[PDB]
Amino acid sequence: MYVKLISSDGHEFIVKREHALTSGTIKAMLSGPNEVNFREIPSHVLSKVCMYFTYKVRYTNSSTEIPEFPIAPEIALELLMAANFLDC
Amino acid sequence: VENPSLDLEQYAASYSGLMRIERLQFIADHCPTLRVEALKMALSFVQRTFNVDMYEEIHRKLSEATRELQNAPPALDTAWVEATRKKALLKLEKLDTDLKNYKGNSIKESIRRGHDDLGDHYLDCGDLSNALKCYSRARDYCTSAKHVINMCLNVIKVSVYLQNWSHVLSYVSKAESTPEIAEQRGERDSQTQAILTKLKCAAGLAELAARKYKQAAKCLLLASFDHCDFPELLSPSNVAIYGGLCALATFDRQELQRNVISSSSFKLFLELEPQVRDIIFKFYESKYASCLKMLDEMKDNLLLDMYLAPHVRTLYTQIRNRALIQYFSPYVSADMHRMAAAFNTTVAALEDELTQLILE
Amino acid sequence: MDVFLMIRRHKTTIFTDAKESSTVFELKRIVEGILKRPPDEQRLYKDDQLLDDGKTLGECGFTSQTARPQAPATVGLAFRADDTFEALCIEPFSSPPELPDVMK
Amino acid sequence: MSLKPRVVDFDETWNKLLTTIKAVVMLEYVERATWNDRFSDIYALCVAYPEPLGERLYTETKIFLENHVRHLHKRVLESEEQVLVMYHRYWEEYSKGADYMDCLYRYLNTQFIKKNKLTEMNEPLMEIGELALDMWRKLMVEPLQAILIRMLLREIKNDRGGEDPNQKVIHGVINSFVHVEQYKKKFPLKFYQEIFESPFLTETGEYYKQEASNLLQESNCSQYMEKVLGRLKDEEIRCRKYLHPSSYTKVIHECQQRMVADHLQFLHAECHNIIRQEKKNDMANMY
Repeated sequence: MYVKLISSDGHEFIVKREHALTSGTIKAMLSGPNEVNFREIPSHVLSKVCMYFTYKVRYTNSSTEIPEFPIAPEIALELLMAANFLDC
Repeated sequence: VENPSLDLEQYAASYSGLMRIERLQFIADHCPTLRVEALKMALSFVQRTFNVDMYEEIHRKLSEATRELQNAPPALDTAWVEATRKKALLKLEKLDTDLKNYKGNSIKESIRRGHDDLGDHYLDCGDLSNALKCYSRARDYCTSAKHVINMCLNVIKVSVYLQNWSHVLSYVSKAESTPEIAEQRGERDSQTQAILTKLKCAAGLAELAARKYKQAAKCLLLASFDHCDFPELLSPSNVAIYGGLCALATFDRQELQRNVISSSSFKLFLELEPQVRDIIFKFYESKYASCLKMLDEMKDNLLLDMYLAPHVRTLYTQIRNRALIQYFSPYVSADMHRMAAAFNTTVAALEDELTQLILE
Repeated sequence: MDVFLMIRRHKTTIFTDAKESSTVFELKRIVEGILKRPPDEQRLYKDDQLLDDGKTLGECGFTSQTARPQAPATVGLAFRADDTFEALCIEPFSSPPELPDVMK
Repeated sequence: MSLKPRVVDFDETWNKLLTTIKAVVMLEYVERATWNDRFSDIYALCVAYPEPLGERLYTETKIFLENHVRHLHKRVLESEEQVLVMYHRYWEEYSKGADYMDCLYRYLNTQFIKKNKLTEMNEPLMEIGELALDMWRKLMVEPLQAILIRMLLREIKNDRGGEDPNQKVIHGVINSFVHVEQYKKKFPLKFYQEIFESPFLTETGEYYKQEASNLLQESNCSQYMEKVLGRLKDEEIRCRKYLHPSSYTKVIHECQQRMVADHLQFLHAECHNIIRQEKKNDMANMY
């Protein structure tokens, strides 16, 4: 019917039936038209990948601004090296 | 350096674009009091073609000119500025979304057409890097060879202002030697197609910059009289001046009778050029006085020709030297007083000219 | 812009999509694409603006950076009543010390 | 991430994992509620930190998948052509069943395909589908070639006369030949061509040549050529019932070349006769 994300820290997000095209991955897991789970890793990876996927569903085919995703200041070298470690 | 022998009515008619701005630039370099009205006409021109940055730049330099018009005798429609700029950025998002839609529709004709049109609108912005992205993503994304030709034509229209002739000439030669021109037809079998004559103009600008002017005139030889149309680069009087005077400056008298008088492809271009034809007649009849006279008269107007301006000083020096060799050749004993009458000069300064020639 | 909203509570989090020229009535019709809700007697409250059905976001100004896809200013959903508001829980990230090198 | 120990939670997740997978092995009747169960499986996989665990977990899945295939192999132990239908059912469901397994597997793919897979030792990391085909071809050895292809052959017999037991079964057996092929799928066509096709070409070509030749002498040769034209088409019909891309292509011309040996001469002779006496239809068929 409707689906829902669950995280390690309880991001139990209600995910749509009809117009969830902003999501790409959960569209493959529409057991309808439900308990999508990624609980073993802390959310500094998972919420990062989810916001980067929202970012990435928009910012394709963009000859204008495709901004480098903001990454924390003590790892401001991993502002670039998240390409090496966490894909943002 | 102000020459009043220019025709801005023709350049308003036969041309438009940045050169209407750029020749004013040489006005702004050297030839003043011919500036403010064509600056306002160019400002009204950049009220079209989606350009706001350079519109405000013309408004700024027109404010500079207005500070100059505190002695001699600007328009910023900010409503237009914000409306057009938001329309342009929203249409950038429209066509990014349409780029998504047409990759969903998967027509490389239409997709690469969108790349071409986006590069056209980045010319309309002045974003030569973003137009370079768009035509770089129109580069190997075409269907036929004719569309690669049209892509390289647009890149050469950018290259009018790029002029970075390392790989800008790789795009120029990608239109020239690469695409098997009209697939072994010659711009479809007796050209009216304004492509090869655009390659004449492009090689003229290139070896104007890259200074092998003999090959430039060698390109400029065989232009077609059929089309003769572009509002930034191609008017047949100006390209006639280009080809005829580069050929007069770079080619020997063997070819000056063998490829200049005989040049039937370029013949109607010199029918558009009565003074160039008369200079040709006097120089070939060795009438050095009035020939070099008209030469140095139109030297100021080809100094008004912005790109020819640094090179016309070199090449008319060469043409005067060519006339001096034409005088010096057939004799054993020539009076310099005869030569003073022939080259409109004295003896001693003429002697110093000849001594400069004696050096090599 | 083409705004990917983030209606973010602790667990109520909808990543829905709208425009800068989009309204609130048809946004609720896209909320009717989410959970089948009538726009007429409901008001999307953000606790920031009286947002009735026909108010356009061009009058509000949700531009590209004011409303980013991965991080908008979210046109707020209410926990649906007359005057409520879904409690905005923007989820925290981790806080690192200065740059380790073993995790690369 | 750093959320918890990466090694520990294999067992609970695997239990839920197997519970849901068994539901899908070729088909345990997954419904929406069961789908919810599969989602709880998503929870199970997602709770685990399957980085070292997932490959093992998938391995366990592989083992269970193999035993299920073995169970099915026990299940193929049946009667005649009914088994073709049953096999077709197995393959049809099996693709879907493994497919659902793949759906569950979808997350695992990103876990190891993005990160590290062999496919990028006896420890492969690839698709469950590719895995399933390999496991499934083990099933393919005896029943496909022994019974199924032979039944397809009988269906060829059905082409000669009769009608094809069910195409679900027989064409499906052909499909069984193709599915059970090289796991690499380098030669997807080979088993049918290797085991079956030689006798197929031989018998079909020989029978048509001999029978058609007798009938050719018996029933108006010129028209009979037209009849042969129809005959091959009938062969085409049955070859359509159970089909493979290579069979019909060769077998039809084979008969043509065979029969023309009998009458190379009549072709032109009757053709000349057509020239002599206008016979347009004979001309059409002969053409």
